[PDB]
Amino acid sequence: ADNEFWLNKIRAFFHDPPDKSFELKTHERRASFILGELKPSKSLKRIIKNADIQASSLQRVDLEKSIHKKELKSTFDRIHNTEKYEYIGQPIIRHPVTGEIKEYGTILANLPQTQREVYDVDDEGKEDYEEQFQEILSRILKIEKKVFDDFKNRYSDPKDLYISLWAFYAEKLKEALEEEFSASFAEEFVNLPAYTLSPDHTLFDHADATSAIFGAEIDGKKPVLVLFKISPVQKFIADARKEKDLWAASHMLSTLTFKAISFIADKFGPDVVIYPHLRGNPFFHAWLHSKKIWEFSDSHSLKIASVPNKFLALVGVSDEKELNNLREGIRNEIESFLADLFDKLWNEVIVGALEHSDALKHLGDKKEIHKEILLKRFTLTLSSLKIHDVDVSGSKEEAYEKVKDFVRSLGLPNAIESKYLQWLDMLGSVEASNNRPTKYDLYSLYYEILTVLNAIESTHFDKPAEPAGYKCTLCGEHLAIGGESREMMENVWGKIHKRWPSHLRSNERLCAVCAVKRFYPKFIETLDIFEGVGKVVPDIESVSEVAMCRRTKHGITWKEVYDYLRGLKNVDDEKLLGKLENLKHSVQTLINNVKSELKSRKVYPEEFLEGLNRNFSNEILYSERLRDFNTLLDTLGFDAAKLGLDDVKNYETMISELRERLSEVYKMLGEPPKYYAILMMDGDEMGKLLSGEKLKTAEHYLHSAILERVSDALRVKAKTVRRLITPAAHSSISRALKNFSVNHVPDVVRKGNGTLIYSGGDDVLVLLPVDTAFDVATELAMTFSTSWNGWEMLPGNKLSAGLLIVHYKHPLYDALEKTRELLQKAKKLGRNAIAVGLLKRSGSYYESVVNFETLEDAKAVANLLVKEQVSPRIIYELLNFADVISKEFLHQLVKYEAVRHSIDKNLAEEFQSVFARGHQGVRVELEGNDEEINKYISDGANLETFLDKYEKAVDVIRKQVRGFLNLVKILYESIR
Amino acid sequence: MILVMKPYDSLLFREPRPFDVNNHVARTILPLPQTLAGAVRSAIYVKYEPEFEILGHFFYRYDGKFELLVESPHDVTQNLGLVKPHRIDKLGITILMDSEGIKFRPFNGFLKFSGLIDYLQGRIAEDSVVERQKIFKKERRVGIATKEEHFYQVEMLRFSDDCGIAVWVEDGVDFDDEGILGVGGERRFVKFEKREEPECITNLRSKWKKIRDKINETGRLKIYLATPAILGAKGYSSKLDYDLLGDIGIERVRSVNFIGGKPVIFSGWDFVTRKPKPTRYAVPAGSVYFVEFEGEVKLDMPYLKLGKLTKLGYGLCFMGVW
Amino acid sequence: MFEKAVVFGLYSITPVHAGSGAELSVIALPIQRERHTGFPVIWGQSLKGVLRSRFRQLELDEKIEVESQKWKWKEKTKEVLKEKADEFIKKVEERKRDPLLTEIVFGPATDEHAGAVSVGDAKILLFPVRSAKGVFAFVTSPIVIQRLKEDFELVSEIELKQILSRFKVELSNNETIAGNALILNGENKVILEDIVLKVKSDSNVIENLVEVLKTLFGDNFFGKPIESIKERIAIVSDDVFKSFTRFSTEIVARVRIDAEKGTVARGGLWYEEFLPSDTLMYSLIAVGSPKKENLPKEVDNTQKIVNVLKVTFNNAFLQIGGDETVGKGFVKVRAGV
Ligand SMILES: Nc1ncnc2c1ncn2[C@@H]1O[C@H](COP(=O)(O)OP(=O)(O)OP(=O)(O)O)[C@@H](O)[C@H]1O
Ligand SMILES: Nc1ncnc2c1ncn2[C@@H]1O[C@H](COP(=O)(O)OP(=O)(O)OP(=O)(O)O)[C@@H](O)[C@H]1O
Ligand SMILES: [Mg+2]
Ligand SMILES: [Zn+2]
Repeated sequence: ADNEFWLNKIRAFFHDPPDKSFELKTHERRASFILGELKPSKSLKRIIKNADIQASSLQRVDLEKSIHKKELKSTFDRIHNTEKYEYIGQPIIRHPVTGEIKEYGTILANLPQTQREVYDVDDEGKEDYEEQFQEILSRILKIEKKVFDDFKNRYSDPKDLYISLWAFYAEKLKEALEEEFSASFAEEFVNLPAYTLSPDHTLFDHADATSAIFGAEIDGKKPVLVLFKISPVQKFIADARKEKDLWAASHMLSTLTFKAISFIADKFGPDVVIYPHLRGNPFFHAWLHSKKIWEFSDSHSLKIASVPNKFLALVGVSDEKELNNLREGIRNEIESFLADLFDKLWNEVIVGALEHSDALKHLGDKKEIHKEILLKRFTLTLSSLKIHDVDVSGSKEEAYEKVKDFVRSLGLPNAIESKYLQWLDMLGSVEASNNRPTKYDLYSLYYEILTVLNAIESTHFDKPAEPAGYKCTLCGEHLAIGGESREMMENVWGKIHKRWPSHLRSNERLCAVCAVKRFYPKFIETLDIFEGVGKVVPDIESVSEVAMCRRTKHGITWKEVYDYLRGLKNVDDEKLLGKLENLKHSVQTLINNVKSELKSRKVYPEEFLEGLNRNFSNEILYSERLRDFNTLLDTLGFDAAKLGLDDVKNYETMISELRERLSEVYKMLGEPPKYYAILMMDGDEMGKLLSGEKLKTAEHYLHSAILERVSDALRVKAKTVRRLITPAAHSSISRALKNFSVNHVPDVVRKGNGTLIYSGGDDVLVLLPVDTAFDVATELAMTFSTSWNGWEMLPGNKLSAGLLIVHYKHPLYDALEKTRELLQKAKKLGRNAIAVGLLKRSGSYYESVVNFETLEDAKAVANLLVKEQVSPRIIYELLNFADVISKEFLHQLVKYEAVRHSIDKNLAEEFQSVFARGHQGVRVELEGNDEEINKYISDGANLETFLDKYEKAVDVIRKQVRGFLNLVKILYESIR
Repeated sequence: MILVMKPYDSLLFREPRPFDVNNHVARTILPLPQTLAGAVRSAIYVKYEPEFEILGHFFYRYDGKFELLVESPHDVTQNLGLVKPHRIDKLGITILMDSEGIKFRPFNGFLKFSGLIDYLQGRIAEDSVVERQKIFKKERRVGIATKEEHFYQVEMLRFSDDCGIAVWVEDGVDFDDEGILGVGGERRFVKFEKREEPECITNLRSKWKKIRDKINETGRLKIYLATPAILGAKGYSSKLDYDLLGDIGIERVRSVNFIGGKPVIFSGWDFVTRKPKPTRYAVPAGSVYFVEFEGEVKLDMPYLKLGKLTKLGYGLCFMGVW
Repeated sequence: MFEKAVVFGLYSITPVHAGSGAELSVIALPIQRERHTGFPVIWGQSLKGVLRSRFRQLELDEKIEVESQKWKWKEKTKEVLKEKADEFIKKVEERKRDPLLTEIVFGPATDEHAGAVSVGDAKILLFPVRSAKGVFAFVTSPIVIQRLKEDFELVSEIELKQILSRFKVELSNNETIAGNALILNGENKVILEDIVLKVKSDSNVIENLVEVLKTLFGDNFFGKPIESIKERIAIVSDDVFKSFTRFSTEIVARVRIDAEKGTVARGGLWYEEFLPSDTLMYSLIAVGSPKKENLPKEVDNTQKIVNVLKVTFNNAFLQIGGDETVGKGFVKVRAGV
């Protein structure tokens, strides 16, 4: 039954031994030996192998049948007598996207130093090498057997053992090997490819793809590709007041989509979902801990919403009714989680605040409508594309002709139709009778059509008819809770604010969605995958806190001293310890007076007022906020008029003393920063990359030294035909995306003192101080552009970014919308460019869309500016001349201005050089629909020569220089 | 009768997010039909669901020739290429096709009534489209006004000197021709004028029979949303009720394909009860419905009203062929 | 709403720096500029904030004489409200409210109903540019006449209506129509701040523009003879006019000096831009019938509520912008009778 299905999935996972590339001759028996008593049957092995060949690496499984006077081989045993094989060379690995070729260093060091490149069957001087190879292979097999035996012994249920193996078998085996051989040995060994003749993906990625395909086709189930989108996202994210609402919205969205993902995974299997790569995901680890499979290791922080709002899975459905049942199950799971949260809120913050009032009875009949309003808020769209079973019976030529004719019957436009016809021809250009097309040959086409369908089918909405009444004050679109009558709503919400003053305010009247999001942080410790992970909610409350994260001139951040004020983290430095202690005593005495006064009014819970020593608003460190008692009370979140304390004036001595102490601290800690940076990034044309257009020709993804030895026809085909991704290649791409988005961005964000909020796949959303915003942006862009960091894959693609520097007092929704507009502008203007914008508290707006390398030189000139090496007046003159300047006297005018406004000749020359180099990369927005110029700027090429050929180069250069000065002005304001 | 409404100054139409003291930044949205309907109601009340019906509202530009601009359809790619949904019987699914790739970006802008008389056939010229910047711009006023924190940002609609807003009203219900009335959020006003029905309407009205018979003979019909509609029956849903097309005489529908943007969320102030009106969701204007109808259409007008609140100006839809 | 309207006029006695802009190109604080056209403008929101405050302070001093009869606000609220009108008096004197009559005219305070009037944006009408002959010139653009053509039809409209339609002139980027005091003698050309312009012969366009100004701002022109103005209009092309408003305004460098050292402080240097003096602005004021809340017998209809506004503001002198203490903002107003 289901246990048999799980055992079959386990067998399909291990049909290829992890050390298959070491010796291809006896790989099947090694796999059967590593599977132990769970070894596959005969026909089940045959169907598993059929699923494997019909799965991805079809650019290898239709290429490993190279019959050029022999069967081409590429292994490590190199005893493959040339009478029938004629091998090529040592195994390599190629990046699935950029085709970057990496050899295997440490694996060869442990291999015997053979005196010849090739060995025959029974030649002399071979016995010792064969004995050494047998010894090392036996050691590897013993290690694998020990690991798998431990895994089998620990877990009794087939499903638990299957999921545990899929999640940690690679990690445990790598740990054992690095304990035995070496760390680099295990790192290289665990990254061996499956099909060595085209090492474009890892062995384990191929194993996961094989398991997914086999599960999709098992028991007569027709494989189907399913894509799910929960929308809208940006509008739901933007509806925030403090940073906590934004974090709660992001985490809630990620939790909902991961609830759907977990339902799918527990139904079919963890590997059935291609994107996101669940392995290594902190949410997946928490889910595993929930299922009592593996205890959470606390290595990866759960406070980050590390799950995208869409997932793509490969599942097998018996019929359409099964797919409809799956969709209804996903929707009901998500709605059940939402209703659980709504009930928790309604019975812990509403009933607990109106335990006896008649207002509870008035809104008691409105529980159903608000529950249904919250449930029907999001749109859950599930789109499924049945994978066609192409008739491959008959001759190889006839089968390929039938497949191509089926492709031609779809009526697709000539561009991608020609692309897929070329792919099919290149597949059919191999010389082998047994070569046959597979159903998953057009997996890329199915994915593209599925994405189009999802983008179309997700535009349908069905939402209820809410009654009249005043709307929520935060979202603004939904009727507020108990908002039927203004007096009733005000009474209810005042009672709730009195009951919960740490979260709400004196004038907040939320709806179901907004209230659930606001109270989301206090509930999640009692939700499914939690209560056993620990510290999910982050210790950051307001957007001003991340602004204070900027480090001062004494190697100490305002946030750190604020945390010292509450006593959380003591300050090690003693040169300012006395002043800090004085300020802490002053603020503690003032808040003690405030809480003692508030306790007299008997309007707030004693428990909440007791903790005001620790959870007082950090905005009191701003000297502006301490102009009187009413503003001080409002800063802490209390309405003086509502409490009637607008006339109290006996605390003026305390406020004045605190202001004096704050000025004393400012004397050498500097004024507390009031500006922070919002940075949201996206993947550049990821749909095009997955569509195959941005992928390179098949020559790179194949073994480097096998193109020549192969037949000429398919040689030229692979020379000029672009590869199309497939389940294992897609899984490897998603694995690289997971590696980046999980192991890299959090680390550089923490090192950059910023607070990462959402890092799901390609996208990233962080809030950082104005100090390290640009540095971390460039670091993350270079990390994403990387292809092979150490021994782990990386996306090897580009990001457009939108960075906004805005005042902490600015409303969160408008700042987020402006940052999204910046990102959209960056994408609109030759992607792989960062769009930097500054929004001052007054309301003035700056703009600049430049390349990612333009920041460094702009940072250099800004550093020269702040260090008083060059007068700031040079900026004003250059802006004045930017309107009337041309490329011919660019350098001369810049040199004159530099030598005039610098300190010496060397500084002027350096300024000229950095200005000349940096200003080349700046995106421009001409009146005409011109993207070619931005494309030329985006790389660094003959664009300068092309500018001479270009007919409006003067406008381009003028916009370039004006934008460079604008961005350097932004940088100078940020540092200063 | 058209109702030209030239704004003397910029206009701001309040988005549903509140803005009194806290959300100082107040953005703007395109004028909803309810706001202009209320303005016209005030105008007729001063001159002498309202008893009179407002067909809808469109932008216009007056540069020598007076032309009404209709919101850019969601059926037009950014390369001025139409998108047609063709179904794949092999895979059992229907996708939207632009004959240049399965992916496309809708063209934001406008479409003149000459465009409408040609776009309904299935082709679009180059001069038939106008970009957004040629009509209005997003002018954001800043720092308008114990008032250290009252400084609030506001974004308005800065119409071009030759561009305004025209409101379509059915024949009859005559009232004052020239005058001034207040429209929008922060107190502003327009210099409205009453003008005879433009020749573009009669151009499209006279040529209605040709497109109607083409639709009837080809068995295919496309419905273009000039103004947003509330198509829900009990609640608010984007799914097109088959009975709704039964009014025009559709015996049966084979398949319905619709492409549209995010829904518009809006409400109003009930002056009678001094309480905000119930929140509503409407399909955004510019969306198009592709249907495969069985039978024939007997509508004598090239337009029909779909959904609720059609008297205000909601649900202005055009019958076209694909 | 807004049954009728009245036309206001402004004339910068001293340079005006009102508001700011979201552009922030070079100057730290530019002036409020229209988006599509780029002309300098005074937003009706900020213009109302100085119109209402000036009207309010008159009430506290009782200089709002209505129909040649002085206004006494203390008794008027008691006469028309009674009961809590004594408390209304206390609230107004507590600075938590505003005088009664102003709130009928300019709307209630922060703590009902709406103001009977609306303040439109102040669009530019004349701009001063340094010239060679005729030291300074009042430059316009043909579309600026077009903007004035439509707006002026709301109040005047009938002789001016016929002459309003006559305002239709096409100008090239170098030709101009100028008064006699600006044309260089002999060489029929005009120089306006480094730009050489060729005078286009005409006898109606300049006369028509000064015709409507006299009929809408009196025979006197803001303390100057009207005939002395007719010789200094220089209508230029739109691109020329647009360029002038961007670059012919006064950009004033400013810095703060510390007495401890006598030098300037680091980072305390910035540039602010001011609208030039002698800039004839004009703003349309829309007036409607006030909300019926037992108003006094003198402010029933719209015709009575516009006469008070026009009389109390004609030949006034109020300050706009945020540089009052340094003599920036004083403008002479001439309501259109
Ligand atoms: N948990 C999350 N937190 C923050 N941002 C997220 C999260 N999940 C997704 N996003 C991002 O929010 C955006 C919303 O994407 P969405 O699916 O709504 O479509 P879209 O491309 O924005 O446009 P459309 O609404 O027309 O479909 C995307 O950029 C997505 O990457
Ligand atoms: N490996 C992947 N597998 C499946 N879906 C992915 C993968 N990586 C990203 N995606 C999703 O594909 C979608 C891509 O659509 P999107 O609108 O973001 O355009 P794009 O191709 O990323 O580029 P652009 O924004 O520049 O047009 C996103 O929702 C993204 O989350
Ligand atoms: Mg992307
Ligand atoms: Zn809400």
